[PDB]
Amino acid sequence: MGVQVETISPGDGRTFPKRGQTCVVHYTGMLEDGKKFDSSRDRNKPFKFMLGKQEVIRGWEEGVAQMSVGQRAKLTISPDYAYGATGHPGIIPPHATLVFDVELLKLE
Repeated sequence: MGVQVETISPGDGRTFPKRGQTCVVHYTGMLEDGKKFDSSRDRNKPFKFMLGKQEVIRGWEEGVAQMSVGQRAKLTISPDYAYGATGHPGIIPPHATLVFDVELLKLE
């Protein structure tokens, strides 16, 4: 599968990220069992990336683009849209489905 987007709290419902814009997010990343492996919130610094530059996993590129500014949403991302068969040594196991809690704070 690809990425599933499930709403947590609504955004403005009008402003969606376009290619080339910088997305400013807080996020928490968990394995399928629920284990947290990464979180911008624990660092108390929002994470920024530019849509369309493949700075993030494909599930983020296609999933965050479906969110409106101010929305919090749950992205469930299959391995093909994530770290794949390889995963990430000691962080993300092979063939892992990941769950991201993502809040799109603003676009720059």
